[PDB]
Amino acid sequence: AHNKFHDFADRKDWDAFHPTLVAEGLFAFANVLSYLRLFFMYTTSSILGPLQI
Amino acid sequence: YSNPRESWDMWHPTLVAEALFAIANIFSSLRLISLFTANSHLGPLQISLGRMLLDILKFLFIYCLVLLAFANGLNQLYFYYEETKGLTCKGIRCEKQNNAFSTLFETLQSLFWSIFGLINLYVTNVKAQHEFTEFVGATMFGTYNVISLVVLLNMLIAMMNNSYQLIADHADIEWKFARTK
Ligand SMILES: Cn1c(=O)n(CCCO)c(=O)c2c1nc(Oc1cccc(OC(F)(F)F)c1)n2Cc1ccc(Cl)cc1
Repeated sequence: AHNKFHDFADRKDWDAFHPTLVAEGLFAFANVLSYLRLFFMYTTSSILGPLQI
Repeated sequence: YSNPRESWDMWHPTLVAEALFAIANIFSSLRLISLFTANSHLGPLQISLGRMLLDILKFLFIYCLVLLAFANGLNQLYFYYEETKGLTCKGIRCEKQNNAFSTLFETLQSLFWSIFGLINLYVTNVKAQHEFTEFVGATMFGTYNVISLVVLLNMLIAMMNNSYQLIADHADIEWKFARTK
């Protein structure tokens, strides 16, 4: 998108399937997964380990 | 600082005194639960609830991790679509919900209230016509609702079931110890 689309306009003017919107959606999905990775840190704790297991 | 009530600032000392008195009142009127260890019919019941409150907090840590994950994901999605439009009210606590997933605080509040169903389904669509972002935001919101309303709550019910099954035998001696204290 940086190489191809650089048309100065408002955010609401864009197409529904533009690569920037898809990039931010996949970034949000990756952020949910990155923040959910922390469950596997709880196993080293003596308190939150067995419950997560 | 000794004028209509609507002209007061949001951080006026009298309003802060009012709110702190209210919170102190909801903390003061819960002390009657501590007065209930003396009664024989329900003292063991109150003691057992006091036992499994710790396991409740144990599971609420996991809930807090899930809540932070989905809240900051939804904020990272929708916060490019922040709008004001001179509206009368902003946030989830309006007649019509708007800017629910706008900032991290508002997203955490909106995902918290979704457990109790007080957030309607029209918070997931944007005023613009970006259909793909609306769909993936509604998918993330539905996934978090599925987790925190089918997986984690029913896990909490089963874990509470086993915990109260375990502490039902030791409830009598615990109540007697607390009553003697
Ligand atoms: C995660 N998720 C979701 O986010 N949305 C909202 C998307 C925007 O509305 C959905 O509609 C949605 C969804 N999973 C769905 O199937 C389930 C799978 C597994 C569990 C579940 O629930 C429970 F655990 F059993 F309770 C539901 N469906 C329903 C659906 C919709 C379209 C199609 Cl083709 C197939 C299934």
